[PDB]
Amino acid sequence: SLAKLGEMRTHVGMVKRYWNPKMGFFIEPERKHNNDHFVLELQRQSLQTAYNYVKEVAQNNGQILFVGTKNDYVKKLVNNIAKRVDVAFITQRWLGGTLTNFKTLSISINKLNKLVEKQAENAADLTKKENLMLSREIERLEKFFGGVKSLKRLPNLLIVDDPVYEKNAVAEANILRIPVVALCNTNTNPELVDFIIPANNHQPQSTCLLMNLLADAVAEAKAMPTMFAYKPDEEIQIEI
Amino acid sequence: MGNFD
Amino acid sequence: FEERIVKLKRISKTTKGGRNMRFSVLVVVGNRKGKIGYGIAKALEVPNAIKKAIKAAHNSLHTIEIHKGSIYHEVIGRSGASRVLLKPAPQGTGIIAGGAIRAIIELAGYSDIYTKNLGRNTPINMIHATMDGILKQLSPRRVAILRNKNLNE
Amino acid sequence: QKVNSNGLRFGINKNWISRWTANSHAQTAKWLIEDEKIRNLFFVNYRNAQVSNVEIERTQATVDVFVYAAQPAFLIGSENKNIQKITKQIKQIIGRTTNLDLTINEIGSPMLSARIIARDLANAIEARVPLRTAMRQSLIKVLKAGANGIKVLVSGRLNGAEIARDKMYIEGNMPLSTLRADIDYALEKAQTTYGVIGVKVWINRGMIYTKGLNR
RNA sequence: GGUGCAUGGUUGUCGUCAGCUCGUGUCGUGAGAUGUUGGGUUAAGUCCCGCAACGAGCGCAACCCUUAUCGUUAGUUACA
RNA sequence: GGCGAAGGCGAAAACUUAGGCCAUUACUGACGCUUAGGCUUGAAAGUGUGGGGAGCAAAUAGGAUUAGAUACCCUAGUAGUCCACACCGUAAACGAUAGAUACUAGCUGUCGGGGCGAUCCCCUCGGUAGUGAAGUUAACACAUUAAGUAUCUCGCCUGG
RNA sequence: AUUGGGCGUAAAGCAAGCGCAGGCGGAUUGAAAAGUCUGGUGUUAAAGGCAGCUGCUUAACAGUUGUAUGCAUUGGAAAC
Repeated sequence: SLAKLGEMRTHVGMVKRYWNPKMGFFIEPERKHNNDHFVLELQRQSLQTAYNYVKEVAQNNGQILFVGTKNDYVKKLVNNIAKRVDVAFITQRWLGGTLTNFKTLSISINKLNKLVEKQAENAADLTKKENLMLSREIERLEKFFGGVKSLKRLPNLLIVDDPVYEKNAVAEANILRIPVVALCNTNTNPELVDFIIPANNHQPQSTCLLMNLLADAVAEAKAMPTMFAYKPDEEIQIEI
Repeated sequence: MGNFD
Repeated sequence: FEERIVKLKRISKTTKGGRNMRFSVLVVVGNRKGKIGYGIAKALEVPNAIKKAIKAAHNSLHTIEIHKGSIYHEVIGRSGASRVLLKPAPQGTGIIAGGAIRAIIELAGYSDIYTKNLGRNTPINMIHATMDGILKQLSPRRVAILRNKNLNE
Repeated sequence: QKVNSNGLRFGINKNWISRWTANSHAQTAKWLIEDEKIRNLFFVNYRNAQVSNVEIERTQATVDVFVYAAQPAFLIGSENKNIQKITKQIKQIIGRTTNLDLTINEIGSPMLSARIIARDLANAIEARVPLRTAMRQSLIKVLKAGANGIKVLVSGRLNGAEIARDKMYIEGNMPLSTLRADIDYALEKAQTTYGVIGVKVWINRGMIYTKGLNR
C-alpha cells in the first residue's frame, strides 16, 4: 500500500560519519551504529509528496528522463524501467550537453536516425569490414544516445541514484529550473537538488525498493499496470 | 516550483 | 532593443613561434525596458565575434523592474574592489555617469542618478560591479511583504 | 612547400584544355607558340564575359576551337560585331594557310570554375571596394551556387606594406591528398595601386565515386 | 637600372612529422583550460576505452601509378 | 613530537625554581585588555680582559684547475670556535601573518587531564596538524590554532 | 584613508616579552545633569553666498526681503 510500514524494511547504512551538515536539515540525529543511517517517517511523507507531484506532472504529458550509471545493478534496473514503458533513459555515463546545448546533439541524434534508416534499407552495400565498422558506430551511438533517441523536447524531470555520482547531470539540470528527484544520502548536496529522498544506496536492498517506488510514480500516470505502492504483498529482491 | 498544470 | 556597444580590447594567443590575433569582444544588450545582459566572445574576425557576443548577451538577459524610471534608493555596487555608488535625485535632468555606465543605465531605461566610480579602472570589474549593484536591491514593497511587519508602502 | 594539387590532378583525372598532335616533333614549338597565344588572347583581352575555358584541338595541319563562356552576348554582340573582330584576330594569329572555324557555346552552371571566381574577385578588389565585403559576397555567391567546400587566400598588400594581416577562410572539406575530390584551383594577379596582389581560389565540386578511369 | 620587411608567383627549411584549428557548451574576473586530455595500438590527434565534454575542417590512412600470381582479349616486326 | 615571550630547550645525577592544564558549592569582587614613554631579555658573528684550545676552520701558504683563480678540488693553517667576565642588540629574528577578546560548516588526526574501566574504544576541557564547506581575495589560498564575522589599543606606508 | 586605506604572497606587524600614563571600559540600582539632545533669550557688523523684487534698454552691476554657523545663558530626558 501507499507508504505502508511493510515497504520500509531496510534503508539504513552509509559512510562512517561523513555527513554533510546541510542535510541534518532533513536527517535524524546522529546514529549510534558506527555508520550513518536514515529514518523512514520523513522518508515516506516525502515519498508521498514526490509520488503525487511527479504523477500529476506526468499526467500533463511531460518530458521525463532517466539515468543510472553504477556498476551493474542500477543499469539493469533502469533497463527494466525502459522496457516496460517507453520513456527517455540513460544507461551509461552521459557525456552531457542537452539542457546546456541540445541543438548540437540534435545533429548527432538526427544522424543516428538517418543511419538506422540506412541499415533498414541496406542489404549488401557494405563488405564485412565496412559492415562491422558500421555496426560498431551504431553501438557507439546506442550506448550513449539510444535512450534519448525519441525526443526533441528537453526533459523537465529526472531521477538519479546519487547527485554526487552524477554531478554533471545535476549541473545540467541547474541550467534551467526544472524539478528533479534524487536518491539522497548524508554526503550529497541538498541545495543543488529540487526533490530530496534521503535513503540508503550503499546497500542495493534499499536502492531497488526506491527505484520501484519512483517507477510506480511514473507508471500509473501512463496507465500501465503498477508494481508496488498498491500491492499488499512484497517481492523479495537481491543482487545476483 | 509548484506543479506544471 | 538598442544593444549599445561598450568597449573593444585587443588580445592574442602565443604559440611556439608566431602570435595568433584572436582578439576578444565585449557587448551589452539591453531592451531599454528592464531586461539587460552582457556577453564576452573570442574570434579571429570582428563580425563573428559580434555575433557570438550578442548571442551570449541575449541568452543572459536579466530582468529589473522600473521604479519611477530611476534607482529608487542609494546603494553601492562592488565587485573585485571596483565600486560605483548609485544615489537618487529629482526627476528630469539626465544621468551623469561614465559612457559605458550611461549606456548600461539607458539600457535599463532609467533617469538622472548620481554616480561615481572608486578604485580600479578595468572595464570588466566595473561591469561586474554594475550588474551586482543593479541586481542586489529588492523592491520596497517586496521587502515589506517578506518582512514580518506589514505596511502600506 | 604545400605543392599545388591542381597540376597533379590533370591527365588521368581531368581533361586537357589543349588537345593536339602532329608529325615529328620539330614544329611542336610553332604549334605551341600559336595555341597558347590564342589561349592567352581571351585571358588578356576579355575579362568581362566570364569565359570558363577555351579548348583548342589541332590534328594533322588542322585546327578547331571550342569556347565556353557565361555571357555569349559579349562574344557575339549586336550586328555580330564581336565574332567578326575575334575572327580577324584569330586570322592574324593563325596565318592564311590553314582552316579556321569555331562555335559559340553557353554552358549552364558556369560558376563551377574557380578561374571566373578569381576574375570576379580581382574586378571587385580593383573597384575601390573594401576587401571584406567583396569577398564575403563572393563566398555567399559560391555557396549559393551549390558548390561544395570553398577556400580562398589573398596575398600582397591592402595598400599597406605588410603581409602579416592577410585572410584565408576554410569551409567544407578540402582533401587534396584524396585523389577523388575533383577540386578546381585558380589564381589571379591584380595590380593594385601599391603593388602586386595574388588571389588564390580552391573550390570543391563534388567527389567522383565509383570511378577508376578518366572521362 | 636599383628597389625580396613594397611585393606577387614560385621554391628550399624544419618535415614525410603529427600536430594545427574552428562551431557548440562547461569553469574561471579574464588571459586561458576544455576537445587535443589520460590508458592501450601504432605511422598517426589512426582507432578503441574512459574522460565536461560534443562534433567538425586541415594532414596522417586510403581511393593514384609501377612491379611481382593467374585468366581473357589481340596475335606481329616479340616469337616462330 | 612536547616545553616556553622568542631566539631557543636533548648523556645522567643533585640544588633552586618558573610558567601550564582538568574539576574547582574555593575566595575578595571589574581588580579587564591595550600599551606613546620606560624596563628587561634577545641566534650566531664580532670587541676587549684572563685561560686553554681535541677537532674544525675566516684570512693566509703550498699543489692542482683553468683564459687566468686570491673560486669550485686537496694538504696545512693564525684568529675564532670552548670556558668566565663585561661589551656588542643585528638574522628569510617567519605563522613574511601585532596584541586581547566573542561568534561562525564539517570530517580524518595527534597528545595532555577526568570519568567508563584490560587496554583499544567513548565523550568531556585543552594544546598541537591535515582535509575541507561558507565567507574573503587578484589568485595563491586562509578556513575553529581565521586571511569569515566584529570590537579596543599599539607600530608602521604613501610610487620607484 | 572620523566622512572615505591598508600591512599572510603586491609596500609596510617593531625580534620577543613586562609595563606608569593614556585609550576603551562587566551586569543591577539610586542621585545629578558636566557632556549630550532639546525648549527659550541674547550674541556673533555689513557686504559677499542663496533665493525674490526693483532700477539701470538686459545679462554683468547696485540696493532691497529673509537666510545660515559658532558662542554665552535660562529649563528639562536619563538612553548613554
